[PDB]
Amino acid sequence: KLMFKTEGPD
Amino acid sequence: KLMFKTEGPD
Amino acid sequence: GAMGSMERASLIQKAKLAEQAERYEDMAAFMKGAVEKGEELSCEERNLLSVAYKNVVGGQRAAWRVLSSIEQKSNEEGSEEKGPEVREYREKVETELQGVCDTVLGLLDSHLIKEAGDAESRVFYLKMKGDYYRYLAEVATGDKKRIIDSARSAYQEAMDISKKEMPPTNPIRLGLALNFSVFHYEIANSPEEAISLAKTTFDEAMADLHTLSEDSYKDSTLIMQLLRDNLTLWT
Amino acid sequence: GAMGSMERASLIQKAKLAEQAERYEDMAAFMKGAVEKGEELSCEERNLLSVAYKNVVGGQRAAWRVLSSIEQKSNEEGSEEKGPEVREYREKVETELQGVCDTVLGLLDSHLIKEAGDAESRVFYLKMKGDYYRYLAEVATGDKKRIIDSARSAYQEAMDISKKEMPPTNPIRLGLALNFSVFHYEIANSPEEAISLAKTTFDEAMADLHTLSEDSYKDSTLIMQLLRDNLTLWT
Ligand SMILES: N=C(N)c1cc(-c2ccccc2)c(Cc2ccccc2)s1
Ligand SMILES: N=C(N)c1cc(-c2ccccc2)c(Cc2ccccc2)s1
Ligand SMILES: [Cl-]
Ligand SMILES: [Cl-]
Ligand SMILES: [Mg+2]
Ligand SMILES: [Mg+2]
Ligand SMILES: [Mg+2]
Ligand SMILES: [Mg+2]
Repeated sequence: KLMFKTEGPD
Repeated sequence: KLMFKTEGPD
Repeated sequence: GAMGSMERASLIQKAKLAEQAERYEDMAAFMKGAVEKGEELSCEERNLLSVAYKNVVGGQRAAWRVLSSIEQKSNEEGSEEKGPEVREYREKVETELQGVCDTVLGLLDSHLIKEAGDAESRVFYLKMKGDYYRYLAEVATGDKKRIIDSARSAYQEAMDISKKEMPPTNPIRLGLALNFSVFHYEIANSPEEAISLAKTTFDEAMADLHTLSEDSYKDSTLIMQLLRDNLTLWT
Repeated sequence: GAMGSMERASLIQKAKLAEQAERYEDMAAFMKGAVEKGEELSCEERNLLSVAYKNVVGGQRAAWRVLSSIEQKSNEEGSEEKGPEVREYREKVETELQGVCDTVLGLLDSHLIKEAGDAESRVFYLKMKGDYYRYLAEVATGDKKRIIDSARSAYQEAMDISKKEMPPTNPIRLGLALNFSVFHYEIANSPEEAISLAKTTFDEAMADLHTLSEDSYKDSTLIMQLLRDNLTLWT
């Protein structure tokens, strides 16, 4: 899945 | 530490 | 409390060590132990708590997506049924994710949020509450509606406080709006709300950059760029 | 046996799923459960077992090095003693590493090796035994000598069989020699043995490449390049 930008690490 | 090549994954 | 016999300061110190060792499950257990000492958390300590669990749940979410994608294919017209194993193992990982989310939510509810009075702490934890209901929402299929509204509610209370008490460039405020934006787009199926929020958040920050030091400028524009990255994909 | 109620085939299938999800602790527990079913392992199943535990122990070794390096500095002339916490946490990670090594060694000893009669299986497991005593040796400080000799002994028995029963390009044979070479250099403090072994192994493979198919050529030269990489650093 294409994951959108969210705060902090991955 | 410098790690030398060994078989398989890291 | 498995960490009840260790000093609060030692739990914090070992959390910092675990981060350096990229041992985030350890890091998370140390910070859980620190929270359960019952004292409020400093800004640095809140950020340790958040980094630890974000990394842990990040691994599970990534694993879950891989497994859910395999499962969906196995159920496509034409497949050769492999048996229950894909579903069972997706369920295993899903269950472990939900437990991590429930743990975090338990720490926020007992009793981080209720003791957080400053905007920087209370907004931080309310954002976290919305984040972890969002990760629950990502895997939910049965009472998804109340989970989604719990996420929405936490983010909205955080938004309201952030907008009264924090400047538009405040990194906590920006990161909250970023995350609430993705909630709207992906969880609430409100892409137009998501786009509106991200544009307004970016523009209001942009007009306040002039008040910042070089270092605060860097912190804010970093998150502003994440807002822009999403807007590029969405528009 | 936590995996005793699950079918052998399902454990294998879920091991393969866990690998795709990059869930190597899960992958390792599934393969442990498969081994403890008591049947011999196929080539693919042996490779699943090895990949799972190599990834698990890889994470711990990397964590241990970070922590050991921090500890060494804290003990340097001039430091401000942070207390017992670095040592304690290094010890925690070290203990978990040793347990993983002991688990693997237990599977080899009960009863994979004793039931392995074909060169490809017996060499594979004896190499593994030497590998896991080597990871023990890396953290050993008190009876390090017997651990080292256990590693040496396993690698040497594997070498002897590989040289009688396998061609010089056999990927298992090459990977064994690679690892025994690093053992010599880093664990046994025998750099000249390490260099000699790596050169002879490379040259004898090189002269046998002409017998291989395109695909076997690729498999062998891949490991030959690892031999060359080390030789470049060592000479
Ligand atoms: N140990 C860690 N990972 C962090 C420690 C701190 C910190 C916070 C206040 C005072 C000292 C340090 C972070 C702040 C921060 C978070 C996010 C982005 C950029 C910066 S992060
Ligand atoms: N699931 C995995 N990771 C692997 C599966 C197999 C396999 C082995 C025999 C028959 C089918 C597949 C591997 C062999 C191999 C190991 C190392 C290097 C290159 C190739 S690896
Ligand atoms: Cl399962
Ligand atoms: Cl510890
Ligand atoms: Mg479920
Ligand atoms: Mg529109
Ligand atoms: Mg020890
Ligand atoms: Mg010499």
